[PDB]
This record gives sequence, structure tokens and C-alpha cells, in this order.
Amino acid sequence: HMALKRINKELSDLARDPPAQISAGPVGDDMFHWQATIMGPNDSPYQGGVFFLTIHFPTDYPFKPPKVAFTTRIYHPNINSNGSICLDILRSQWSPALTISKVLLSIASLLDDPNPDDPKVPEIARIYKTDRDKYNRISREWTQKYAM
Amino acid sequence: SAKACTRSSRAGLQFPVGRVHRLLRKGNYSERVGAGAPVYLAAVLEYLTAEILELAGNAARDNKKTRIIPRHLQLAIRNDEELNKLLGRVTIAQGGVLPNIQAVLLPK
Amino acid sequence: SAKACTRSSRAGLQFPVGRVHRLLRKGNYSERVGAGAPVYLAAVLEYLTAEILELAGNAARDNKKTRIIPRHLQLAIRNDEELNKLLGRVTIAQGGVLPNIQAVLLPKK
Amino acid sequence: AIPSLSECQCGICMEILVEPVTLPCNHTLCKPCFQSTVEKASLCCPFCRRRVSSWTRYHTRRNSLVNVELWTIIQKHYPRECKLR
Amino acid sequence: MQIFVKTLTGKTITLEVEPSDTIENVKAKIQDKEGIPPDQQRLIFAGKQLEDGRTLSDYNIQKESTLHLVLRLRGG
Amino acid sequence: RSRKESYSIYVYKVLKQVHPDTGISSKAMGIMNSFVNDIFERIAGEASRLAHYNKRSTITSREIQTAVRLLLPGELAKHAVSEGTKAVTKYTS
Amino acid sequence: KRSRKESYSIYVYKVLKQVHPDTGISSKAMGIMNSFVNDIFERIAGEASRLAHYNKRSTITSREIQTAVRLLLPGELAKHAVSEGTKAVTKYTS
Amino acid sequence: KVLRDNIQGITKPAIRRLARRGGVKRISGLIYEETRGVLKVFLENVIRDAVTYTEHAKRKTVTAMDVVYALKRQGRTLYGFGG
Amino acid sequence: VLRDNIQGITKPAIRRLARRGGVKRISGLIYEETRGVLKVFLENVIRDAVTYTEHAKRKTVTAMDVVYALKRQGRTLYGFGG
Amino acid sequence: KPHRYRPGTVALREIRRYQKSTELLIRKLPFQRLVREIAQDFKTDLRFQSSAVMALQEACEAYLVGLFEDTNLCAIHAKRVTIMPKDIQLARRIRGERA
Amino acid sequence: KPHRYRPGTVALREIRRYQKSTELLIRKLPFQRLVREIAQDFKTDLRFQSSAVMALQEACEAYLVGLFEDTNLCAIHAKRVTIMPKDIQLARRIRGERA
DNA sequence: ATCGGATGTATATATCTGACACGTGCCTGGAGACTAGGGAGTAATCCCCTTGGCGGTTAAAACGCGGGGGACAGCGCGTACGTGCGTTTAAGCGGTGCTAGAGCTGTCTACGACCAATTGAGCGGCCTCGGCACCGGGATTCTCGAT
DNA sequence: ATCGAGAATCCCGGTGCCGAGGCCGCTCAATTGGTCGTAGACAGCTCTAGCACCGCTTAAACGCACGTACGCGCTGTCCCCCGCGTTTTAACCGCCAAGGGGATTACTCCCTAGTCTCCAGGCACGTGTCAGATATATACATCCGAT
Ligand SMILES: [Zn+2]
Ligand SMILES: [Zn+2]
Repeated sequence: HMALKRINKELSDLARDPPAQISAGPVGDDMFHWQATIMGPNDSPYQGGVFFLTIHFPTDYPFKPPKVAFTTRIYHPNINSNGSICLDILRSQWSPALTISKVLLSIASLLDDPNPDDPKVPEIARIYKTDRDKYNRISREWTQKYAM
Repeated sequence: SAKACTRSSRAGLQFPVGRVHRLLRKGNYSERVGAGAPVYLAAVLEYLTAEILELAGNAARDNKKTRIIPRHLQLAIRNDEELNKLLGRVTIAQGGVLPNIQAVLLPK
Repeated sequence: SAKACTRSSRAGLQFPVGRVHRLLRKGNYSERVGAGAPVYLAAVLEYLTAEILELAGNAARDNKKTRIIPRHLQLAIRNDEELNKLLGRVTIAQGGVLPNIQAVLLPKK
Repeated sequence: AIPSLSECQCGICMEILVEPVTLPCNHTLCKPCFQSTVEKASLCCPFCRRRVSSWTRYHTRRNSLVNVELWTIIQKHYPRECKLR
Repeated sequence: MQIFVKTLTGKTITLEVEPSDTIENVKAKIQDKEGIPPDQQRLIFAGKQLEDGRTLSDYNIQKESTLHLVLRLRGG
Repeated sequence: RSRKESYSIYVYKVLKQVHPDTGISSKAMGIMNSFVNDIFERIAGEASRLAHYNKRSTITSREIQTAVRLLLPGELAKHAVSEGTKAVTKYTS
Repeated sequence: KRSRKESYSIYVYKVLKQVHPDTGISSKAMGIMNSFVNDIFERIAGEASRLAHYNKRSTITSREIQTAVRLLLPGELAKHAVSEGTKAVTKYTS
Repeated sequence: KVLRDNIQGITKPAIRRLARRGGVKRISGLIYEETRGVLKVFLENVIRDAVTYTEHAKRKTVTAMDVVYALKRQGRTLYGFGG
Repeated sequence: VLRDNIQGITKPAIRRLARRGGVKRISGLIYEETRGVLKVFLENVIRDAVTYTEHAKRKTVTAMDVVYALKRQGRTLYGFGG
Repeated sequence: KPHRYRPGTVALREIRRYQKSTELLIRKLPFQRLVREIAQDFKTDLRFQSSAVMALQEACEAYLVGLFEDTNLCAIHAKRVTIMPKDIQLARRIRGERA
Repeated sequence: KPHRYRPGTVALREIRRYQKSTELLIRKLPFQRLVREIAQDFKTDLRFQSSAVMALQEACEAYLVGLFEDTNLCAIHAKRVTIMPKDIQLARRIRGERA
């Protein structure tokens, strides 16, 4: 109903001023479902990595947060293998004023560095905090083989 | 909502849902406890606590202090009407009373 | 006791012991109920009801009536001190009010 | 001085305000958005994130949420937008 | 030696592993050939949990044995 | 049909024990039943709260004794305690 | 060592930080808050238990807590508490 | 089939009789309005709780037990109507 | 053994309590009345407090017993636990 | 020739008569209509049992009698025989009903 | 010659000062001794935690403040300024404390 | 200081009627026997918090005096309220009709209790620094006797 | 109406201290997984009484006239709390020391929930008769005007 108009204005704003290093598009003709493409920041061990994620808008927007999942797989402390994302702004304090471009920027920022406070998997967070190199080499072996 | 995470986060609350569930189960209130009661009770408790704390902080700011003291709690409780009606029988230790002088006693 | 008669007769009580025990167990009060609690509770209840019935019957007989009516119950409860204090915040249906008039309102000499 | 048009639009629904409410944080948004925020959001103002539970509770008893002087200028300045709603 | 593992999604995987390989080694191999993270993998043989520190041969597991994979989904 | 429990004949037995000839109407019986039920509820609630207050899990005679001592005024409390102690002593043998 | 004593200190601190980001709280006010939370919990739970026993049931569902909140609280606090309880239960279910 | 201004049903002789039962010899002329106001307030307070008790049980007819329970919770126990 | 300690509640204490209450002029015959009502209230509270600290097979009066005794009388207190 | 009592005597006789009596004082049908009018505000088209109305009216009478006793005590305290609304307000405020 | 305040302007100052504070007003040791006397009358050889007497004193102070507030209201109703024991007795009676 | 109406209340006697005390069938809940397991009683131990004591110092309580403001008694009035009577109004009692809705029975499906393993949220202990308490100085504002 | 001097209160700045907000280690209970007995959600039937209507009383309400007593305002008297100053007393802080008992752990044993079977205590139902509510006719308590 009224949600689709807001989505139309938001996609028009997205198209007129596309953010750098993030892309988004309609996965299907139906309005709610969307696809997006993310590639890792330069100051990160995820260089040369392209990743696809699918987002499903709820029945009413933006009063409830939009569901987001990764059809591709990422080795990150704050994301499960299945693709679930633990993001504080996404679920705990989602607000109607925010736009999904800010959500994608937050996803990129979390891709830059994880959050110690709410680890998705305690073991990988323990690995990350214990030292640097033992996450470095798994990340290095992981990036190219899955992205390409 | 999606499962496989702590219950206090699924409902978006801060009070512990599991602790409230345990208290309800072991409190000799009923033989069986539903799965939606602890969340509702935790939400109500959080709402009341936030409602009191906001007014207490406003009183503390008005008193040029940056710390909550029992006098600020008493001011916040008594100044409001609904909370005064609810907490009409309790007595806050070291709270004092509101300033109130009858108009007849004032000098003429 | 003889451990062969009814619990009420074994304890010498007119009030029941089985019903009080069931109500204590199924009343959501504790996960266990002692073997002597129903007897004590029934004894207390019987004593209080006997006291009130005695006072009400005395008041009724004083009023030249052979039946106890709620007015007699109200008179018995209000006239006594301990019963009035125990039942201060209770209302008896069709109970009336104790007859009293303030001394100031009485006519002058 | 002037209500204008771009500043007049509601920050949430991108539409014309209907019975505007002024939050204690001096945030203005249309009543449908505020209402939907009450029963489908976190009860706080989305922009600067301050709880307004006490203010709303105090005002709803006396029914003073609506801004009469703002609604009057909205009617007199954009009757065509208001009549559609 | 070929062994059979069954997952919760109805997928059966054949592992070409020797008894000398430890639980960490077999977890790394199954992660390499299937992607499932070793930590999220819980191994069930004859209705018992398998410990990472001890070796596979400590379970007296022979050719064509049946294993059950348990996925511990955390977060969401 | 359905069955409803009440303290009618018990109160009648007590009344005949204390007054051989005087009768009782229906409304007075209802009032007496309500009073008995209310006192039972009060004492049971106090006993349960006292049991919880000491990390116990049972309700023996002493919790009922303490609840009676709390709820009733002086002379009635003493008489009720004496009657309960006598009843328990007679029942245990 | 000493046996553990459960308390609501960290939760009240988190709520206070959520409301006022730069305001502390003393220990006596913390005790007041704990007593208030315990009192409200006891009131709501007891009312719900009595109201569920009145209907010859054996479960304290969300409806019993909702009705207990409706009875106990004043006119507007009851409405707001019911609204936020519906918040929490709807967000938890789906 | 709505009803209007039935608060006038509480008649001045009725309030006089209630005061006489209370033990009042002389009565002013402005007592009746305050008595009616207090009456309406008390009745509203009891009826709201009784209606809520009825509404919880998915019923449509308030019962004597509902009124007794509402009065008992409100702070005024009542005997004689079953409890 | 302590005898005649109710006189410890002296006149200035009653005057200060009255001033906090909000009175301007206090008679001279009210101090005995205030002492009497205070003694009655203290006896009533301490009776229940002692009954609680005696049921638990203890010999000291903890703050929990007093808070519970106040709560039993419709005088709930906040600050000392609960 | 006509005989009439001094003011204040038949009032005392009415007090003595009514304190002894027990029957309900307020008429049935006006009270029932008032109860229905108040109840229909909270929820539409309710139905009322007779016993509920009787219990409500009994509680009404008891509460009003108690309030009038307290009001009379206040009036006599103020060195007056007549009760006035300020007495009712004081009696209610001390009891804490209004606060 | 000395500056003497008119009788009446010191009571208001004391009211303003004390209604703004939060300290306890009764003495510590006399109240503790009185509490111990009452307790030893009820039961011999008892010991008190400090928080126990603290709570007792807090409750007593709050109760006395409320009683004096009600007494002042009654005295003002009686068209007076001074408070008298009759006001206290009436306040206690209406509150239901004595009856 | 009583006397004589004059009113209302109290007392003695017939009567007939609806509700209270009681007989009766029966069935659901109370009573009796056995067991196992966890809650509660009992003994030994630790150290925490209570109690008792002494010296200083000083903020507070006690006592006394002058007097001004309020408690209280008495007078006068005029108006609102009590008392009685003719008149209009609707509550009360009876009888009938009907159906909305309380109450119970029969199915069965989904929600909730139970047990193990496990690991992370939450509690006990340490700690350091900033917010609040305290003192000294000045500026500001009620207050009252005399105009 | 006011001016000004004595007094109480508020602002501001500097110094010091102790408790509170954060960090670290650790023990226990919340979570996840599955299984299983049953509670109530729902459909259908019954059949009770709550609502609506009508008619006939006569009991209660109502408006009006008249008298009167008391609520209120005013004046006067006196006496008793109050404000202040001086003296006595014990509260309060700090310190030290002894020990009573509150809290804890380990062990054992016996009280009771649970299960199954058997039977009678009390409940729904029907019935007899008398306690008392009502009506009628005397006898005395009490109030009011006037001696
Ligand atoms: Zn909008
Ligand atoms: Zn805002």
C-alpha cells in the first residue's frame, strides 16, 4: 500500500546518487524482493571479493526492519555460514527514518571490522581476538576461491 | 522472529525473559506457565522502570546534579499523578516531602 | 488416636479434615502440605465460627426470635471488640447500623 | 515566516502532514506516522532518539497533541494538497 | 577408507579418510570438500559425541561406518 | 447437573452444639459460609508466604500457628492457638 | 565464598543508560529500584494467579497478564503497558 | 435505546434517609449534588473492574461473583452473595 | 532493663516533625498525645517483627523482618531490600 | 389550633426509626437504570443479573452511610450541627480516597 | 533596640527549611533505646541489626509526618491555626486507626 | 413548676403462608495400603557483625522572661432549612412471551512439562579517579520599625 | 502608600575524599535438543432466566406556605506560645576489644506425593408444618402550650 511509494522514492534516490562500492537492484518484477552486490573495502583483507545478498521487505515499511540474507557465503565473526547477520541497528534499534542505503553502509562497515560485544560465533571471535595472523591466513585463502 | 539467539534480544527488551520465566514457574503462582507470559511481564516491568527513570533524570537535571538520589525519585514519583496514584502506599527511604504550605498560614 | 475412625472424629473436630487437606494441596499454596496443617486450620475455623454463632444466637434470643438473621450477625460482630477489629473492612448484606446518636444532637434540658 | 513546501513535507512518509504533532525535540511529523510508530515501532522519535513516553502520556489525557496553529497555516497555504487527503 | 556421513538436510557424503587422521584433520577435510565449518560440526557415531582431541581410531570406526552430522546454528 | 460444595451442614452442626434450639435462615448460612471461606483464604495465604519467606517448601503446623498469631487479635489468637494445639495433640494419638 | 544473590542492578543500569546517556545512579536509588520492581512483579503475578484460578484454569497465559495489568495500573499507564506488551509478544512470536 | 441523565433518579428524600441512617440531624441544601457526584465516581470505579472481569471470561452477562470480586479487590469485602 | 525512655523523644523533635508536616502554631498539650500514638505504632510494628524473627528460630531482628512487618500492614517500605 | 412539632424532634424520631430498620433505602428501578447507563459506557449491550445489581446497591448504601457518619463527625467537630459539602470534602481527603 | 522578628515569621522559615531537606529528625540513641525497651518487653535477650532500627525510625518519621499533615488540615478546617489533641484524635478516628 | 391534650409508639391476639428442617437415592470424592526419594533435621565449623567501653567536643536541649497575636466567650441578625399539607408521578406487583446466552458434553490437536549437556551471562572482588561535600568570601534578598 | 539597617540566604571558587563505573576471574543455570501426557479450543446441544411488554394500584415524590433557630460576623478580653539569650547535658565520632550466633557443609532418615482399589458423606430433590409477617384493637411514653 503506502510502503511501495516509499520504496519507489528510496530507489529513485538510490539511482540518482548511487553510493560508491555498493550496488542494488530489483531481483524480480515484484517490488518487495531486492538483490544487492557488495565488494570489500580497500583497507580490509577481503580484496577482490564480490558478494551477492538478497533482501526481503516486510508487509509494512519502514516500521519493521527489512530481512536481509547472504545467498553467498562469508567467513566473518559476526555472520553465520547460512547468511544470518547480527547487526545492532538492523534489529535492536531499527528506526523508520533510516534508509536501506545506510543499512548497506553499515554492512560494509561491519565487513571492515567485527564487533567484540555481540559475536555471532564465539569461537571465531576468540580466534580474531587471540591474535591477528591465524585469522589472516584463513581469510586470505578464503577470499579468492569463493568470490571467484 | 528468527530463533537461535538469546530470548531477551528476540523481544527487543532488556530485562531477562528467562529469569522472569523461572520466577513465574517456581513462585507457586500456577501449575503451568505459558510461553508468552514472561515476555509480557518483562515488557511491562521495563516500561515502568524506564518511565520512572526518565522523570528521575529530569528532576536530577533540574537540581543541577548528575546523579540519581532518593530525593529525585521521590520528586519524580510524587509530582506526577498516575505514578502517585499507583505508588500511593509506599514510602521511599530518605525521600522527604514535597514543599507545600497552606495559603491560610501565609502572612497578610 | 485409634487410627480407625474418621479423621474429623479422630481429631474430635466437627469441621472436615479431608476437604481442608485437599483445598490446601490443590489451592496453589505450596508444593507440599504437612500432615497436621489441615487439623490446625479446621480447629481454628471451628473456634471462630462457634464464637460468632454463639454471639449471634445470644443476640437473637435477646430479641425474642428463634432464628438467626443477618441483622443479628451484624449486631454480634459490631458489639464485640475483637470480632469488630478482625472484620473491620467487611460489609454484611442487609446488616444495618448500630444505633447511636451523638451527645451534642440530643435536645437540651 | 513562510511554511514553504520542501521543509513542509513529513520526514517519514514523504507526504502532506495530517494533524501534525510537535515532539518535545521540536520534531514535526504527520499524525499517521506517529500513530504507526506507537503500535509498530520503538515509541521513541526516530531522528534524535529520545524517549517521549511521559510527554505523550501527559498530553493524550487532555488531547493536546495536535498543533492547531500549524494546521491552520497548512490549510490556508495548501488547500489543494489537503483536500486530496 | 570410505565412510558415510548423513546430515540434517538429507545429504549423504562419502569421505575417503584413514583412521590415522584425527578429528581436527577430518573436520578440515570435510570443510574443504563440503564447506561446513568444523566448529559447527558435531559428530555422532553409535549415538555418542566425538571429541576433537582424541583420534578417530579411538572410536574403533571401521570401513563404511555411519556418522551423523549436527549443525549448531547460533545467532539469528 | 453439577455439584457445588459448601460448609452448610458443618455450620449447622456447630450451631446445634452451641445452641440446641435456635435456627438459622438461608442468608445467614450464606454469610457464615463466605466468612469461613475468607478466613481460610487469609490463613492459607499467610502460611504460604511465611513458607516462601524462609526458603522452605512445606506447610506444617507451626506456619499455620504463626499465621494465626499474626492475623488474629490477642485473646482470639491465644484461644485459637490453644484449640489448634489441643486438636493436633489429640489427632496425633 | 558468599552465595550468589540475584538482583536487577545491571538491567536497571542498562535502561537508565538507554534513557539518559550521561546520568549516573547511586546505590540507594538502585535499592529503591529493585524494591519497586519486586513489588510490581509480586502484584502482577498474584493478580494473574487469582484471576486464572477464578476461571477454573491451570495456566497463566499472556491474557491473564494483560488483564492483571489492566486492573492494577491507572488509566493511561495501563493502556501504554498493554500496547508495549503487545509490542514485545508480537515481535517475539514472528 | 440509549439512556440519558438518570443520575437524577437518586432522589433528595433518598439522600435524606441515608443521612438519617448515618446519624445526621440537620442537612444543608448543597449536600445532594456532592452526594450524587461521589456516588457516580464510586459506581464508575466498581463497574469498570466488574466489566473487565466479565470481559476476560469471554462472557456477556456480569454476575454477582464478578461484582463481589471487584469489590473485594477494590478494598471493600462483601458478604452474603457467595464468595 | 530500661525504664521511662519515651521521654527521649523530646519537644524539639516533635516540633521539627510538625514543621516538616507544615504547621505554624503548636499547642503545649500535644506532645504527650504524639508520644502516645508513636508508642502505639512502635508496639504494633515490633510485635509482628518479633513474631517473624521468632518463627525463623533466630535471635536477631534483621531488616527483612521489619520490612515484611510493614508490608503486612499496608505500609510498604522501599530502600532496605524487599 | 393546629399542632406541629418543634423543628429537630421528628428528625430525631426519623433517625431512631431508620437506624433500627434494615431495608434498602434507594429505590430499585432508578438505581438499576443508573447502573446500566454507567456500564454501557465501557462496553456495549451488556446484560445484568439481578444479584449483581442487588450487591452493587448494597455496597452503595454501606459506603454512603459510612461517608455520612464521617461527615457528621466533622460537622460536630467544627462546632456546628449542619453538615456541608466542605465537610464531605475533608472527610474524603483524610481517608485518602481523593488525595 | 535589638532586632526581634515578629512572632510568626520564624515558623514559616523553619517550614521552608525542613520541607526542603531529607535528613532524619529524631535522635538516634534515644530512639534505639526506646525500640530496645519495647522489644525486651515483648521478648528477652534480643539483638538488632542497624538496618532494623533504621527502617523502624524511617517508618515512624513518615507516619508522624502524615499524621501532623492531617492534623493541620483538621485544624485549618476548624477555623483555627493552632493544632490541638482533639484534631489528632479526629484524624486518627476518620483514618480508621482507632474507631 | 405541672397540668391536659395529642401524637406516636408499645403491647396483646387471630391467621395463614412460604421457607426451613428433614427423609431419600447415589456417586464422586474421601479413605486405606505400599514405596521410593528428596526435603528437612542434626552436628561441627568459620568469621562476620553485634555488643560493651572510654575520651573529647560541641551541637543540641533545657530554663527563663517579655509580649503580641490568637482562642474563646458573648450579642445580634436574617436567612436558609425544617415541618406540614394538597397534588402530580412513577415505582411496585402480577402475569405472559421469547430467545440470547450460560452451561455441559465429545474430539483431538498443539502447547507445555522433563532430562542431559553445554557453555556464556551474570555475580564476587579490586581499583582508580571524578563528582559531590565542605569552607571561605561576597552579592542578593526578605523583614520591620518609622516615617 | 515608602527609606534603610540588621539579618538570612544564594553564587562562586578552591580543596579534598570515597564510592561507583569498569575490568577480571569464575561457577551455575539458561539454552537446545527431543519426547510424551493432557488442556483447552472448538462444535453442538440444552434449557434458564433476562429482557420486553401490558395493566392496576397507591406509596412515595413534589411544590408551596410559614415559622424559627443557628451560621456567621463582629467585638472584647486575657493568656499562653514564641522569639531570644544563657546554661547545662549527653549525642556523636573515633577507637579498641571480646564473643554470639548467622551462615555454611556433610550426613542421614523418614514424610509424603504418587498409584490403585473400595465404599459412604454429602448433594440434588422432594415434602411437611409452623414462625412469623400482617392485621386489629388497647395501653402507655413523650412532646408542646400554659400556667
Ligand atoms: Zn508522515
Ligand atoms: Zn527527536
